[PDB]
Amino acid sequence: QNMMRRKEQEHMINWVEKHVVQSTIAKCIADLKLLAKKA
Amino acid sequence: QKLFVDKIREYKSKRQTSGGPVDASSEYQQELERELFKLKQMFGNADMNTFPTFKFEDPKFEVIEKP
Repeated sequence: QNMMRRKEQEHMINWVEKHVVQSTIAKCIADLKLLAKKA
Repeated sequence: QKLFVDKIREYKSKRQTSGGPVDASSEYQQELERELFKLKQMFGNADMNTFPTFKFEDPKFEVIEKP
């Protein structure tokens, strides 16, 4: 039971990461803002 | 914070698994079979989902008096 708890947890942890990769300039403007607050 | 929206959206997607008994793994069975097979065959070989049966042996003995 706990092994399945691991096997599905380890698979679900990679799927979600290989899933977001396909997912807007709002991030770049935020980086300059983050750089603006660099001081 | 694309990291945080990623985390929350993937959490909401994974918790969406009542429809997916494995949530679209689409693989890893070819290895899970062997893993669980080895786990079984090292734990035992009987039907480990049922209640165990028990045979009870008894010791040996001998003549004790003067022959």
